[PDB]
Amino acid sequence: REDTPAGSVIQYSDYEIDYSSPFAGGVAWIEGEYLPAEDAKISIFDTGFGKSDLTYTVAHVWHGNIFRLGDHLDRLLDGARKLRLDPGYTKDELADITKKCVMLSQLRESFVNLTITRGYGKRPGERDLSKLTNQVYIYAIPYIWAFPPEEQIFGTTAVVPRHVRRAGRNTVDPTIKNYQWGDLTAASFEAKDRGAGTAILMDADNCVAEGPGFNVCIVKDGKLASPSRNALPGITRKTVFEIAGAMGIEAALRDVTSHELYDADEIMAVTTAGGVTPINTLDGVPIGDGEPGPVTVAIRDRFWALMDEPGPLIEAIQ
Amino acid sequence: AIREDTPAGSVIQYSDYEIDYSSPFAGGVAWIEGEYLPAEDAKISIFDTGFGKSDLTYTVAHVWHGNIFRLGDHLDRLLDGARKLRLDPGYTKDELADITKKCVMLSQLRESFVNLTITRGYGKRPGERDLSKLTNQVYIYAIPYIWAFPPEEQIFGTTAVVPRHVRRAGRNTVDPTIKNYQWGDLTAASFEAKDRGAGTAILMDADNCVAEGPGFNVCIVKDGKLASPSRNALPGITRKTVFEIAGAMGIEAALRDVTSHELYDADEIMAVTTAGGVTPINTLDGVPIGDGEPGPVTVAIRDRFWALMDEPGPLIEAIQY
Amino acid sequence: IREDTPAGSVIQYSDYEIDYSSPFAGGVAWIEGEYLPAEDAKISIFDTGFGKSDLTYTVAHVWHGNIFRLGDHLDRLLDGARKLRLDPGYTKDELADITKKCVMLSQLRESFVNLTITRGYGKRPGERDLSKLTNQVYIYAIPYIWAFPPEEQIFGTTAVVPRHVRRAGRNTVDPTIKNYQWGDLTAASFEAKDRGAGTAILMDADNCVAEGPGFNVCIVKDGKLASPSRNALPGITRKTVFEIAGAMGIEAALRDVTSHELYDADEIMAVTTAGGVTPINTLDGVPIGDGEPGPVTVAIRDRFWALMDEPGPLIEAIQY
Amino acid sequence: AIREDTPAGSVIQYSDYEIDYSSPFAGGVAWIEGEYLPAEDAKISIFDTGFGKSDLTYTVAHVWHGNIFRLGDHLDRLLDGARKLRLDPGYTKDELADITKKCVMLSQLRESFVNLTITRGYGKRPGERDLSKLTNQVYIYAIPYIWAFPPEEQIFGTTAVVPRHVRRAGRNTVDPTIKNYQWGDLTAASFEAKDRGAGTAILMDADNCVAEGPGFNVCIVKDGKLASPSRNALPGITRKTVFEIAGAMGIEAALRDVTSHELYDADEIMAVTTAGGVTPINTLDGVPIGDGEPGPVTVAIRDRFWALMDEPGPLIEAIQY
Repeated sequence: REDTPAGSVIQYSDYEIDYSSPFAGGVAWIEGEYLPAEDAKISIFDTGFGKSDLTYTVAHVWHGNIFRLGDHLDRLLDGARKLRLDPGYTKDELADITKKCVMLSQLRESFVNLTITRGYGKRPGERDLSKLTNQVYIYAIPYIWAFPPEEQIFGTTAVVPRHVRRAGRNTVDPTIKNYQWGDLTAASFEAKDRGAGTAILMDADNCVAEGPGFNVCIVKDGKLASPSRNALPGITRKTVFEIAGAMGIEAALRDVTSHELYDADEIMAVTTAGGVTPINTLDGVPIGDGEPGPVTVAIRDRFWALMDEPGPLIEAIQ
Repeated sequence: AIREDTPAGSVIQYSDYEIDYSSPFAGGVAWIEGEYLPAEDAKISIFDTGFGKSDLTYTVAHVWHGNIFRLGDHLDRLLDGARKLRLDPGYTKDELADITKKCVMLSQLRESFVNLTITRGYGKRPGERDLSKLTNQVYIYAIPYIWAFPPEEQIFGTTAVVPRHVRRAGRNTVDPTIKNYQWGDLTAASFEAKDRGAGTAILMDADNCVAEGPGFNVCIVKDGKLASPSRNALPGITRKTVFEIAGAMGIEAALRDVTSHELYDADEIMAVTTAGGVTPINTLDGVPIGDGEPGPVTVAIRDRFWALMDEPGPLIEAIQY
Repeated sequence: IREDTPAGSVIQYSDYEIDYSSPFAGGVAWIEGEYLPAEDAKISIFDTGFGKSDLTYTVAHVWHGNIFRLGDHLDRLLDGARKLRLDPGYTKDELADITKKCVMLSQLRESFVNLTITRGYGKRPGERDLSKLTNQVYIYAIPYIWAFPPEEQIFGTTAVVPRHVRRAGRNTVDPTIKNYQWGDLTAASFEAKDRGAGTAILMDADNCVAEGPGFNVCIVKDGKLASPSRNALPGITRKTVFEIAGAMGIEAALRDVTSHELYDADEIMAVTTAGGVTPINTLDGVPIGDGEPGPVTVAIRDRFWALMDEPGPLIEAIQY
Repeated sequence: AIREDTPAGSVIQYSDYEIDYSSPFAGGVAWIEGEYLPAEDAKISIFDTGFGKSDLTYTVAHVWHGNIFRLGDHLDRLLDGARKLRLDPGYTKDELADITKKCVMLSQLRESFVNLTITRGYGKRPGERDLSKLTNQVYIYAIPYIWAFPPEEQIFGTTAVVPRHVRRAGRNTVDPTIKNYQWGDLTAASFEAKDRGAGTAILMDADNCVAEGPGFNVCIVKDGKLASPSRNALPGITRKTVFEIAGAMGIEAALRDVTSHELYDADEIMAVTTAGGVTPINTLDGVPIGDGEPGPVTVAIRDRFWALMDEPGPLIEAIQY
């Protein structure tokens, strides 16, 4: 755990881990073996390294509840299929290994990763895709924040990069979650150099794409919009649209132009790693009053209440 | 296997020799977290952000008849990319040279694919957020020779398509001017080439200018002058060598935009990379270039390239086995 | 003027005689508030609609003496004018009245009708200050222009995806506002003609379908229709096609259509004011379906032509 | 109408002369369908596909102190672009030169903006579709001098922004390497620069490389070397002149990609164009370039460029009035 704002909707669990188990605090599952995370190593010759030839997903565990594991496995497996990767495990088999990683970890708040790689052959530097055995790697480790708890509650700041744009769907395709962060990293660097929390990247046509590890939603005239084309089909975004529909807020996946981002009444980053993050400022200009907007507060607070409501989560049997 | 067939009497012949397999380094070495290891033992932390974020750069050098080719030039390119990415190898050029050559020496390979990678690395604990807290890692390996195109295709040529569905990432995205493992577009291009029954793909950039192929630079010949893309392409050391050879032969060679029209109107196309050298491209979208057979400039430059690997000079250093 | 159309096809010109005693007979232009015979129609070389192509326009057709969806065209024309910061200085109902008088005076029952709004010119040639330019409205009704010959409307045309050209994106020369800036379209048409094809289907920056030289592209896949949403003119023919599809129980979506989905389509059609709905039989020489007009394309095209003879809100008969 | 204020003692000064208005050509001449007309009277067919399709190319030459600048180069670039578009002017270079110089003479203007346009034209029928059936048209005019930037800004400099919402059309769309009237992107950029209270816009291409501005090339100076975009930009005659001027001063000048990083980090930025020459850019996105005053290479190149309008030589030719 770490500090969250007092009385805010984000609070870690009160519990102590039994460290007599060497799995305590973090677990990896690799080449069919459960390992302490600090022991988790892969072949340097996995073409998931050499070619970043792989897809992944991340799911969070909050108050011992893993959130939308099924929706996560469905997007993982659909992406795997598109890349011609084969986990060699069923959805239900991967669910049980994931859940057992969390259980061994004893973590009630956990960042959880499933990665499917093209893998390695019998020989180092085997090139025939046909001779490479695809690898599944899973791990469960302490909760990770794209933005700190206090920014979740009080908001962060963004810039649109001067020097970077998002890779297009016809290049390094962002519609399949991948580890190819060349643009996303350069954009994070540009945001830190300019003293800003994060970056919102544009596509080739000056429509919003996404940010380094999150989707973007804007609110204008009480209506929500998130980019349809050059962005990951996020599960936090999916959750946010379900929330909005329940609240009677119109929510469209469509092209959001550069004009629309700069003219927004609210902007938010949505992601598995910390949920809903208000963006108070864009290029050093406040959005609305420069404090988290009211649709972003309502959806963020609703998001975190979901994590204690039996329904679309499952308690880890710790 | 330390060897495979090459066309009999061609300019491509592996070395005749025997590896002493009592040594456990025999046939492949990796240098990981300061330790020499048999290639097959070689593992990195899954929490290296060179995996999780492909936050790294690298170079590939080849060894042919016991000679490492242009190691100086590959360490210059590697460390300049590393500096642009704000990576620090924590080793000097001269130190990385010695560690590379000891990998080859220990492997006993006379023909070798050599990789130097520099990753952003990991922190004290897994998924460290703060970049300032990640320790950059360098990995080096020397394994048996890898061919971007088979020996047979080096001599008889390959075929190529321009993808219907794919383009090269631009320098303002995942920047191709810094060697990287971010191959999403290159893997896609390769699949589309394979589905279309072709040897390979030649990717266009956003402006319908030639970029490069999956693991190689493209050079064209038109009316006896040679050209290769300047923008959305790795500054290849093979391409640098090709330009030097053209220059010596009195052939004009230019780094400039090659338009889609220029690719399609070319008298010769060739692929050039460390991993196999100079590959003639006979056809493009099922239309013969020249006569459908390797071009005269391609052949002369390729044969000179392979002659370079046996000539005492500044481009090669003999591994002291 | 009229043209051979296939015998018994849904496309037939009117049978009628023009009175060539009137100098307006066969083609009218409305320029600087004066009605002229098409052939006398001239604009200042110094109109920045020329030297900058700083303008928007629309095209409506007249078929069997009925002008089709003039209100929709005026709405799109004026919506674009406002986004280019142009002022026609005439209301919708005024332009509607001028347009209908152009056709009446032409006596054409089958007509290509242009409305252009340019930034215009100042008191001097070469005026710099955009604010000192008087915006111009130009309107003509001339004989019917075919984006594809009547024969091709009935029996289909052939398409290529250009090797050398892409559609200008919405952040450059914006295709979502009808314009005369055809550099890409003209390039794409030359490449199609050089490759012996009927026309070109252009991609955008991301390998999504944009549109063709003067038309929207619709695909059919597994009985469902789709048409690009981003780098494409919001076509009024496309709009009719969607309305028809809806009434037929055919699902129809404005969305991204990938290069994949174009090459894998069960049907491809072009849709434009200048000739309606054209089957695309072949793409880069490969048959689409059986290489003859697809079933959904035929049903929708034949419906589209029937709309031009049915009393109702989409047509208005010209009072000759 | 024929002169406006220039800064006193500046290198930019209009000529002292009186025009005889007993000529109907005095102060503006157009040549349209083989007839000389007063500018005021110059009209084209609304059915010219140079209008309805902007299917055309053109060039602009300036006259200064009764001298027309590089008319030969302008005719070469015009005719090259017309052949690329499969336009045929129906006149030779020397015939176009004779008519151009005769427009300037009938104008009586010593300072003049001179436009040659070649259009695809019209057929016998309004709205002919077959390009084979269209008669290519030539339109030439000579009107009073036109300033992309006012004289004051030529001497004391202007301010630029990079657009937030607009990019230059690439060479594979509406090609900027062939001078054209298709200003959709450039007009939107000017409107964004005006809304942002800035002198002008410098547009980027798809790869975040500098393209050009609305009606001008961009040059940057860095560590005393000059660079100007090679790809998505008109090969400008002013830029050509600046590069010749740069070389005669011992300043290195490259046509190459200028990244977004190079533009923002420039020691000097200048706009170069036929309509007013070399304009210093003092500020980019409100950030001063150098000391926020015209740069030393900018000033030296500009002052030399205006001296070229008086020196007898191959760059200028006296109009016989």
